[PDB]
Amino acid sequence: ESSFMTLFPKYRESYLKTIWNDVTRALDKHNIACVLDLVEGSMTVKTTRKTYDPAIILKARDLIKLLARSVPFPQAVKILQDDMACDVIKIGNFVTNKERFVKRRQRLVGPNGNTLKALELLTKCYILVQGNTVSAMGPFKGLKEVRRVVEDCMKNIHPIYHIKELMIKRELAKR
Amino acid sequence: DFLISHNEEQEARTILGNALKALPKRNHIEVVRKFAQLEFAKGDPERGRSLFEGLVADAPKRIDLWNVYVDQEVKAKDKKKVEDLFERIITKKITRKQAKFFFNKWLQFEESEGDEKTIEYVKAKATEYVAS
Amino acid sequence: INALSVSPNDSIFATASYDKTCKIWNLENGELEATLANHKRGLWDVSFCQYDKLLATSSGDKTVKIWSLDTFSVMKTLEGHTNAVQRCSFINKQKQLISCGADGLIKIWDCSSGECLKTLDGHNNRLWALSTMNDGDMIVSADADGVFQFWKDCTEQEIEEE
Amino acid sequence: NSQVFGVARIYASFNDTFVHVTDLSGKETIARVTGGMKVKADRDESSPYAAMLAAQDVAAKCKEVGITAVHVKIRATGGTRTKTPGPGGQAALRALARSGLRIGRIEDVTP
RNA sequence: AUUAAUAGGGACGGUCGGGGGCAUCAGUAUUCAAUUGUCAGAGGUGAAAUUCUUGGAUUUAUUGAAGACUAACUACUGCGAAAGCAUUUGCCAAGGACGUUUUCAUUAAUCAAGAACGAAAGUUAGGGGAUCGAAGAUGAUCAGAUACCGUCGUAGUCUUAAGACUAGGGAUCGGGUGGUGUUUUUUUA
Repeated sequence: ESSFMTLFPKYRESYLKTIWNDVTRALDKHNIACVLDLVEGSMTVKTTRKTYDPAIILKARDLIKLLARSVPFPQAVKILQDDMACDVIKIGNFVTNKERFVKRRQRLVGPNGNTLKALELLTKCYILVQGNTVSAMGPFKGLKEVRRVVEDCMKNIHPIYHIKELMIKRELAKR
Repeated sequence: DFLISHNEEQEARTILGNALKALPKRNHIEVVRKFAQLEFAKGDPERGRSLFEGLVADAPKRIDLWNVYVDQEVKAKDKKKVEDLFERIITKKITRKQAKFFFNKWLQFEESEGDEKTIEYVKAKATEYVAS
Repeated sequence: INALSVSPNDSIFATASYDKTCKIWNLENGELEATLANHKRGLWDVSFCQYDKLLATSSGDKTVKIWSLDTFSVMKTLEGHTNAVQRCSFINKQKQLISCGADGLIKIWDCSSGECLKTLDGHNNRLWALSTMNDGDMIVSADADGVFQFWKDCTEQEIEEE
Repeated sequence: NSQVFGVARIYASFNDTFVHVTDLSGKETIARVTGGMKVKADRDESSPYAAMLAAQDVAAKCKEVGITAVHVKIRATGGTRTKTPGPGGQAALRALARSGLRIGRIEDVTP
């Protein structure tokens, strides 16, 4: 069949090579030719004929996107199941000033991290912002509202009230 | 207007609608005012009156469109159309200075026509409109 | 404007149009008193039954609303259609309002009752034109194909039979 | 393989999905799976039960047309949307495994 | 023909901006007219309501009209009279390292009134609405002038809204030299 290939960052190939043993041992059994082309600086996976399901090509494409997002590859490539969604949202195309981008990133991080990741934990998302993109993994129902709130926090408005509204919506979800 | 001089009306109107769709909506109000002024002067007066009426229906607070419709009616100098325009102006709601200018425009239209009975009826209607 | 409607007593004038506007205005003048817009897609035709002075709007959606002559409110409604209506016919019996539609069928039932009486499916695809004339309730409908059907009131002959 | 093949262009979203039966060209008019016509409850269509129910009738008509191998064209919404589907991709893959369709020329048509 | 902070400067060749002005080169997603795997359900989706509803709506068996912008690679690594700038060309105000004993000693220091762009929903409805107010009035035709040149009312004019630590222990940061290999820089110290 065809193949899915994408280039990765400088530290992504060093991070992925530490977990490339069990990843390739499961991908080749699932008909995915997961190899790291260090000469070309890219990771590719070819769909072979040793797959018992057609979702292996879709799961390897999501795993390659999770591996190239400079996130934890072993904690983000286990979304091969149906009720496990991992995606990356590029928030770098939201601001122009570097000081405004740094101020928005501090608001997105929150006070000591947990002040803004509490709503991410309430929405059950393993959110990790790396550069201009933020990758989160979890249930699709919990991450759809989380990514919409992340897009609202990525806007030019202050995300302090959005984080407070997200905690209010999480508190109102108990009913 | 060059197509109107070249007797191309339906193709120019479709081009004007396509140009108004491409143009911004804020500039489309002035473009429709320029198109209605071009259609009243160089184009068909029925198309110019239709464009002036449609612009008046689109903007409910356009004294410019009322003046453009008055200028289009004064281009043909029709007494029945001026009486219809005065009735439409009477149907519309105006301010204190706006109704005074409308009564002055109705008096100027009555002075241009020359009907003293209609001028007295317009003055009686203006006094009734003042008593409000 | 999709279609108009003239009052048979020569009083008022209503138009159904593409911008979901049921503009009702004068006949001697163009003085707009009111317009109605509470539908889904648009308004296609307006039916006048001046014997009881009702206003039946055959709208763009399958919903057909019945309006009064004065209050401009919804006294009655018609539902149960599939695709579109586009034309409703007034009735010599003054209540059994006839409705053709975009599915090939004619449905007629009493508007004062509000429950379905007769749904007739002589045509196949979609109806374009439909009209009636008075003393014999004689219904002609023209569909999206070339075929026309003709239906007349003969119920006094049928009730003599059984 | 005696030219018994086709392509499935699955345009799927978070709460809806659609199937386009394709050849290499626009041929192989087999079927088209609806999104919420199998179950109308605004949560079963997001679940894989209603998507596989529509895919069961889609694969039955696909076998009636005569296309065995399916070339995957996974299309998402893309752009300003989430650019990802819900459970429709896993349900179509499970329906392909249940039908025993041959896997080959699989691609992603997402924008 | 003492002065050279080489106080400072046309210059001088090698080499440069996602600064910036055009010049072509790609189209990533949308709108309408196309037109369908003849699919009426699809946005939204505290479950809802609600937007568009059997006027074809994921789409399409892609033509044009337009704008549009650099995706994993990737990313401030940098570059702004300044209100800011992310593929690919040819041209230019000018900006850029550096050496100069070569440019001259003579290219005023802060600048407000005078000039150049001049930005985080140019939103809502009553009121004084007067001075005036574009949009168009109307005079002289100038083969050609909304301003050339007098005469009027509307958004406006202005408020109403989103330890006295007694002591040690390893690690940590900032260095440097003994030796060690490349990097720095291999004259741009």
